[PDB]
Amino acid sequence: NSVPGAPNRVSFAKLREPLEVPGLLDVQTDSFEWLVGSDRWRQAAIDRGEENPVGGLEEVLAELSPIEDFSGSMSLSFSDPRFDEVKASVDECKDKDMTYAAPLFVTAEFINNNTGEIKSQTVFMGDFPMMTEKGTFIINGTERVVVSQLVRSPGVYFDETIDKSTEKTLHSVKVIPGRGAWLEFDVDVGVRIDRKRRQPVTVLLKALGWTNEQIVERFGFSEIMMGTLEKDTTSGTDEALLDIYRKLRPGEPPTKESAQTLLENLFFKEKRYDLARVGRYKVNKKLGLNAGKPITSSTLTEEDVVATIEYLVRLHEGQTSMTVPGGVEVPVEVDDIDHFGNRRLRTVGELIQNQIRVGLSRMERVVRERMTTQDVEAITPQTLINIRPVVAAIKEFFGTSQLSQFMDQNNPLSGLTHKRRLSALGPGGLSRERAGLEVRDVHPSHYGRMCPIETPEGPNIGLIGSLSVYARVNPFGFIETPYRKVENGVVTDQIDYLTADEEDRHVVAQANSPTDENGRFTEDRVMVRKKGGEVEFVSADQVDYMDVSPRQMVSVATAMIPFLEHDDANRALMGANMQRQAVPLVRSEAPLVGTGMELRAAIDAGDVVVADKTGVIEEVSADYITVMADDGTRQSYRLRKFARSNHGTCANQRPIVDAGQRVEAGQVIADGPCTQNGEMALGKNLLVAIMPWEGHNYEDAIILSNRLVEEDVLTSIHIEEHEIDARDTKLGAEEITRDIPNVSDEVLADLDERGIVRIGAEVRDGDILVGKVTPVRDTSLKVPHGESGKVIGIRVFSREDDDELPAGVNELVRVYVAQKRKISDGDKLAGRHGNKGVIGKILPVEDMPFLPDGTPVDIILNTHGVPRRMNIGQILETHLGWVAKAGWNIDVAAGVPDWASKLPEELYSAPADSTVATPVFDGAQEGELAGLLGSTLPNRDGEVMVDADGKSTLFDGRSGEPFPYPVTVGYMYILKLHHLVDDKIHARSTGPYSMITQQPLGGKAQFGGQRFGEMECWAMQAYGAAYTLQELLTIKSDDTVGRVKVYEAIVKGENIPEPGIPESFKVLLKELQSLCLNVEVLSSDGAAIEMR
Amino acid sequence: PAGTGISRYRNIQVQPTEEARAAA
Amino acid sequence: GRFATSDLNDLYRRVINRNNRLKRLIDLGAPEIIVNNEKRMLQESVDALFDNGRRGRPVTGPGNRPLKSLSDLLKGKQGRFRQNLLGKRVDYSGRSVIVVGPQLKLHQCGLPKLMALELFKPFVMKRLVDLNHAQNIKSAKRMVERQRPQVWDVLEEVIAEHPVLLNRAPTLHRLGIQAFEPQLVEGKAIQLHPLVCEAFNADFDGDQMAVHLPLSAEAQAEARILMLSSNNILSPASGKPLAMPRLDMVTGLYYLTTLVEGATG
Amino acid sequence: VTSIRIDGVLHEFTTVPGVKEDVTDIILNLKGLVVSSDDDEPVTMYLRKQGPGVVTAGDIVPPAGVTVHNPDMHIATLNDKGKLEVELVVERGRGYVPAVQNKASGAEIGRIPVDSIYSPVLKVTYKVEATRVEQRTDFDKLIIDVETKN
Amino acid sequence: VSMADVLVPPQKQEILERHEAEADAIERKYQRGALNHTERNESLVKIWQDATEEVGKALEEFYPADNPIITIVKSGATGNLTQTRTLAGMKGLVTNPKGEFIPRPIKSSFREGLTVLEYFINTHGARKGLADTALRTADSGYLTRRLVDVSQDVIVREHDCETERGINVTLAERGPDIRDAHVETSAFARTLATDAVDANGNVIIERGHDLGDPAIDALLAAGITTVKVRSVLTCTSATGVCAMCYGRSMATGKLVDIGEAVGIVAAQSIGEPGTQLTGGLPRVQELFEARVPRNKAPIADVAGRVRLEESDKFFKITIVPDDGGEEVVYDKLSKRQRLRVGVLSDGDHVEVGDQLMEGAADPHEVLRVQG
Amino acid sequence: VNFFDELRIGLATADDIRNWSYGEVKKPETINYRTLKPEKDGLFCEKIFGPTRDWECYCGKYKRVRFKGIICERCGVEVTRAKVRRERMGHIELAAPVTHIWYFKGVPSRLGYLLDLAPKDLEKIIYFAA
Ligand SMILES: [Mg+2]
Ligand SMILES: [Zn+2]
Ligand SMILES: [Zn+2]
Repeated sequence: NSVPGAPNRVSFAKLREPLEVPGLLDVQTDSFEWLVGSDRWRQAAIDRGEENPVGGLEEVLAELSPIEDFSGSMSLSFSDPRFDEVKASVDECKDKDMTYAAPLFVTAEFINNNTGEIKSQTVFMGDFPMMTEKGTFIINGTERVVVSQLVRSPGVYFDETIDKSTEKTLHSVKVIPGRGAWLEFDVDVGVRIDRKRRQPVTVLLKALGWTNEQIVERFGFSEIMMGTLEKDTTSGTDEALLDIYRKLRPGEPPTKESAQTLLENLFFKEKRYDLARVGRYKVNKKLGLNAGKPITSSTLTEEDVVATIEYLVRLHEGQTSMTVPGGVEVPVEVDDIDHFGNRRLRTVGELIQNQIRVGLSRMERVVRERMTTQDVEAITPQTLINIRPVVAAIKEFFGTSQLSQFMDQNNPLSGLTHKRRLSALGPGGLSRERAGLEVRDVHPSHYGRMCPIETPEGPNIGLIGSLSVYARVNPFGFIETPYRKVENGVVTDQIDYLTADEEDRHVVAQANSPTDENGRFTEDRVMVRKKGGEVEFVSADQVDYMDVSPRQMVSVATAMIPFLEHDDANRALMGANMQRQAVPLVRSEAPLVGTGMELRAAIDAGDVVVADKTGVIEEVSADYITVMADDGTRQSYRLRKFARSNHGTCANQRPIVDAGQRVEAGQVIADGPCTQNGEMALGKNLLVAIMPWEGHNYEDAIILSNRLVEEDVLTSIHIEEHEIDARDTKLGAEEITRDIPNVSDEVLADLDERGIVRIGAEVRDGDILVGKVTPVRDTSLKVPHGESGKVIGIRVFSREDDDELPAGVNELVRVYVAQKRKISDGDKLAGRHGNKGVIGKILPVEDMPFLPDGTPVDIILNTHGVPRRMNIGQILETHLGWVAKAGWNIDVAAGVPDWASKLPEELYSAPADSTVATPVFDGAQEGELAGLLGSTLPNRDGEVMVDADGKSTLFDGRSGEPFPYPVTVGYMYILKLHHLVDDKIHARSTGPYSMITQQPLGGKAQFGGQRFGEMECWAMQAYGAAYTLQELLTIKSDDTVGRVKVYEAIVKGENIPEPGIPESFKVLLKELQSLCLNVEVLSSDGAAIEMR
Repeated sequence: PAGTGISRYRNIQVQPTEEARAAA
Repeated sequence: GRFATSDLNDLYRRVINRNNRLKRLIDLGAPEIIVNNEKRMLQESVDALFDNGRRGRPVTGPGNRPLKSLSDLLKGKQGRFRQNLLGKRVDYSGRSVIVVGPQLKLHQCGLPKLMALELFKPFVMKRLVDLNHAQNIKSAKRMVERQRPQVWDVLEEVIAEHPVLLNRAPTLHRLGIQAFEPQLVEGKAIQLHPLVCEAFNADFDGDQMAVHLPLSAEAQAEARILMLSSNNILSPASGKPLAMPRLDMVTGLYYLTTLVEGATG
Repeated sequence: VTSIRIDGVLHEFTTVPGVKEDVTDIILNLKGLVVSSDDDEPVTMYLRKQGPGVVTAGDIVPPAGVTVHNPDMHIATLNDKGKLEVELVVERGRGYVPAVQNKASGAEIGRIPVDSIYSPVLKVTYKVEATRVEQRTDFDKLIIDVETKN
Repeated sequence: VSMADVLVPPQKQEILERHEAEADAIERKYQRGALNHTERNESLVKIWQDATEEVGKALEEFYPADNPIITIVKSGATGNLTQTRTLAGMKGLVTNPKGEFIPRPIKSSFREGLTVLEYFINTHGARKGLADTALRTADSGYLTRRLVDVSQDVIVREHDCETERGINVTLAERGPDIRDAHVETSAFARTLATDAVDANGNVIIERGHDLGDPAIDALLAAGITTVKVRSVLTCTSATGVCAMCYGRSMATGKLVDIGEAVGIVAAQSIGEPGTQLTGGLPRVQELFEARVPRNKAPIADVAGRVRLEESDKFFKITIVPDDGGEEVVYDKLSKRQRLRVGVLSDGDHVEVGDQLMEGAADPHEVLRVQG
Repeated sequence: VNFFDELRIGLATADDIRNWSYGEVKKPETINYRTLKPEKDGLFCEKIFGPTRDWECYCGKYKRVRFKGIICERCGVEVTRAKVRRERMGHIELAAPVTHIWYFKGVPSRLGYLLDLAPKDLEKIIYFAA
């Protein structure tokens, strides 16, 4: 619906959508097209913004320019960040191990006042990484994402803390700039500036040049304030400048002239101290001043401070209604740091802009030196300019920094959520350990902005959110949510956007409104969201705003969970968390029961290939698709065939459209890794039965029918990348060549003469992937243990060849080995409702609870799980599934059945395998399914299988008897989860040990052991199993004689030698003797000894 | 020293019984 | 081609350099102020070597980060004791994903046959060379590597009543570790017993358990005698049975025994 | 089907020039074959469909005593540019076998193992009719519905 | 479980809408401003809690015994009446991120499906829960580490230190002439200190008796409302503890072994339920750390008669002694902390052992006062 | 070897540290940049700490297990197993003796409490400010 070429999904939508879900992956593209001077954003800003919208590069260059050596004799001013076309295609950039970037130019002039006038010119700095239409960067040939960072905005935060000593509340204010010193106001320490502990609040006022009568007039209301103005040794101005001079810095001779200039440099000067347009705007709107004032404002010099102290004074006075002279009237209350009106969102554009700023500041010093050392006039700024400190500042942002993450390519949705992410941790925010329990909890302002379901399950619970489907980021960097305006209980078709502080000042009504075509309210009063985001109930007189659509608040992953409202937030959270780890399958099929969001999410995610222009398909190949457009020119889209995605899974694409076929603009042509006819298809539709089955499903385990493993329905493709190189070490020079001296011939078979494996050769754990030689000894690349399968493709990056290569290394070789993972025992499965599980048992097709028509059910999920876990969703999802697969011509009635009184759009008939849409609030109702199961569907034979209640009488394949009561069978969408035995399973009898510690390693890659912790020792000692523990902590780990002696003794079949001398004790004895402590172990009686 | 690491445990002489020896 | 060294080397080098200079200052006959300054700097260097960041500013090498002194290798959360001396990774040990194996007796568990084959790799070789299955120990070590049909009939003979210690981190109580008899099962999953999940606190929702192989006769014995599930039914806490019907078996036996009127026969 | 061999592609995770779907989805479609083989030994069939058109299961040239019973099914679509040349190996087994590795066995690089399903039966059910009342010796009659691959 | 198997109770809506009628009046008085935010909140919360319990009762009553949810719940198999209450009828009241209850309840069952509002309000408690339980494991691990490190020494070293000293367990609730409920945790699986003498001296149980259910019952049937059991608290061992003074082990089902590491067993066993410990873990943490309480409730240094000097803002408590001398005075006594419930009134007599205010006695205070 | 009783701690006296040590460290050098063998009487050196690799002298004279206990007269390293490299400690002879920080910066300062000084005054004495 409203999408050209998609498989029509019949909808359980009770309410007609007034707005169409906006282009997903917006926050990346809008921000990045803001950062650089882009025409689309330019025109968007012309449509909604000021007459002259300044681009991020332009405004950082404006914030830098001009550079002077104080004097103002020599000047340098950059402008006009003009770009060319991109360096190469994305696929080529991923291929050649280079950065997908754009060459960057600036119109720079070197003004020289005393000498002759120098002209302007175009300066080239270097390549700047640009964002693809998939809203990602390709750094060093890997597809990296910049996640959006939640940070406390620059602005003025008022707070009230209850005193421990006295029974009197304390009002604390805290302003915080974009780049500068912290100013903070406190009631009685009075004011702190640049760690100047304890100063009277009036001093900084007096320093601004405020005479007594102006203190009495401005700060007349409230007590203490006047007593704080009174309480000071230096009442006079010059005295106060000397006082604050002495307080600011104890060292350096303090002069009155110097004090004023340093004060006015530290809190008035725009370059040294910087409060951004967000900060200026926030303090302006919160104080109420500069109402109808443009951008490009400066620091809070004086006029703000008066407003803040007045606001504080009124906050003490206890009267909300306030008006400041030369400012708009704002209400007086405490400011909440959790409220999203106060929490801004710094996005890719700004997060890059900061590093461009820091890099340009790093450049400004080098320029300031360069122009100082170089000759006057005869210098040339194009001639003398350092490129390093910016390219370094950018390269170092995408090199190792936490906010520049590897894109989650477990599927499209994983990517879409990864790019639509709100991170509270990292540089500029709060550290994971430092962050308290208050910051993590959801806040009523989160609604329709940050997902109050989706979050990681690890130590980052509530910290890393996901931005909500409909929410969009402002040029400022605030999270605006769309809503509908209502005039006197009559809703409008207009869509407005709210920043949160206005929504706080207004009343918002909920999306389940009694909606007729007119939209005039019939329900006398509706449930509404109050000023403090509290759930209230009011008549249409109070209601000014209403929720545009249901599922405002959900992320894309959260949105793609049908009957979410019947699930609990905890299991839903887990449902999303695991859904964005759901692996693509060799034959993906779209859910028979879903929401409409699956259709939309895939085509926006950008991993599917979309038809850029309206045309007719010219010819279809597996390699590429060529479309002949209306105009005459053709588009040839090249499909990435079996590309290793970042998280190890495959990114296989296929064409869906036929040769003789017309295709509209914005239509699905190719098939992504998790699309089948353009729809977010992660897992499969399987016939589930819900019951206990002979203890194989006990404690939320899952039972498979071998049919799945045989038919290859849940079979994935997993590609492990293996990288090795020939770097010229000081000894000689490394080589990638077939021939090694001390090897067998039979193992040197898969390799060709050059020393790489031939393409498609199946590898057993121990096989050679790259023949490499060290200066000759052998250091060849062998396939790691647990990994097997078919070699997709070999890449080579020769020193002689043009390819961009790391520093020192000559010839890089990467290997793609693909294992076709068949859903075996011990692999993780999960639904969409958080109902996880390990595959307890794969039954042979026949011994499987089967339908009266002879179809064996695929999975059996344990019943006891459901009421405990509190996620009945999966059962409604299951039920509807049966209605989805089993087509239903409802003999409606001569006067319509009650359940179908509020029946959705023409959803009375449905053919076999009818894929149904049910949104996460305006979806399929409780009793509807009771009507939907009561539906004739003679599956080949002239009989119904499932009853009115939705249960079926199953025959036990194993026993052969029928089950004594009818069990809840139905079709369920289940997801192949990434928590795989190829990741998790690990064994070690013996193996290769570490050099530093003398205990076995950790990890499957190095063939490590398994960690025997303290808590295991506690339990061993609780048993009192001295020998077991003392065997575990000596020969099994440490003792070098011990391990070889016990191996030798085991293989010989002799008594195990008594473990004598642990390495740990030697280490600690030697280490204690290194710190000059003489430690000697005495016996019960006699002389002491060394251990050996 | 806890559990099976006291001198009454770690030092236990287990001989096969005189009646069991000759019987073998 | 890069060299990985220890910070100690820098500090010892400083100390020995300062010492060897001071020696030459004594040899030449330098003024007492120079010599005493050298002695002060030496004192500072040795002081820093024994404990860095103990007095004033610490010594920093690359990028203004303080070097780990000798006392730094015996202090802090990550020096010694808290991590290094208390917990470490071991041999003759594995870790897999757990699944319910409801066929099994309480003393029995199930092992993934490959994982098992790797976990008893010597014990199988021993029997494979003690029998005429492998001609020589090297050839046995090849045959176990190739995983040939002749080892599987032996692995039952080697695993016959040979206990293994199942442990789940975090180990919250004594019954958090339990010994079992490993049955050999196909697949990639550890088949846990449904009764020991109350003890282990282990839901089958992607949780993983470590297996350990006791080697010494003492360890093997103690595994069989103390920590065998069949022995540890009652809680150390109270003495209420923890290895008891739970979740499913409860509803099963409850339905089985519940006497309801108005029924057939 | 036990093992397939395409002369073009070397392995399962690549593509053929001038086919719509790739050797993987081709292999997944070939599982839809209901080939019948009276021969106990491995028998080799051939398919050389050249030029533009849809390739069906009737376009295979089987040796004597090998029959394909659903030629209406869709394997792959070829453009005018493309040619698809495949030789399939049919063996007579029972139940299901995993795709045997061609590295351990002395088979060549060209051959792709397939997920072989030796199950000619498709669906099997039964229902037991009451038939004659409790008195005068009640007997069961079972009616078993059987559905094959043709 | 099926959409048809799970049933909403018929009284749910009848009750809910009958409570809505009063909730409307509460919210009306709150809107008028005749009742305070806290009073209105309290009243509404109380009402809708009563409604929640009513819906719980309806869920309890309506469902047949053959119903699978009742089977999975009321067999004790898993969950509780609360979960089937949240699944059938109404989820009930749900708290803010602070912990204070939102006056608007979740009137819709998870069968019925939640409204955006109701769900969005439900998220808070779920996430807060997930976070606090995600911390609880680490906190309880940390506690268990200390509780292991402290009792590193307590191992059964010898058989018996040969003492007659023992702690005195009541074993019976003031007769009857009324069995104690916590015998199983207290005096069960314990070795005795003395011979169980009765009124006459018809000695029923001798020294070194395991105190099994037969013996415990026999001691009740004898007609004694106390017994002196032999414990670790009174063990005269040089190193660790002596077997016989510990009592019988729980693991073995016999007399505790002469090797047993009862200390680290005790440490593990006390350390384990901290994850399941949902007044809570702070109290056990602060009790085991022996730190000054969150509410410093005073205990009586001397026995005497209590008098109430109802002072301004706070209280003042004075105990007039029996022996004769000075009366014990404390300056500021917290009114909100609440006096101890025989209840505290002007002109009663209270014991030396008795804590004066309801909360937590300062262990050091109790030690130095009593012993 | 296998047995143990009560462990005791003390202060490592210069004579006891010398009695521990097998040779003196008297060079600031770590290892040779070309051959990557450790230099004589530097850090890691094979003379005092024993040999680097199992049964090997520095120059390369003896690599047989037959010869056990013999010390090569060419370089002066003792041909034994490489494990001893974790069991062998060195020593550094200081021309002037310096104090240990542990008995100084610890609260209270013990050195100062033995000779009744203020810790600042002791600091001034030991750090050549008095
Ligand atoms: Mg779990
Ligand atoms: Zn005792
Ligand atoms: Zn030599």
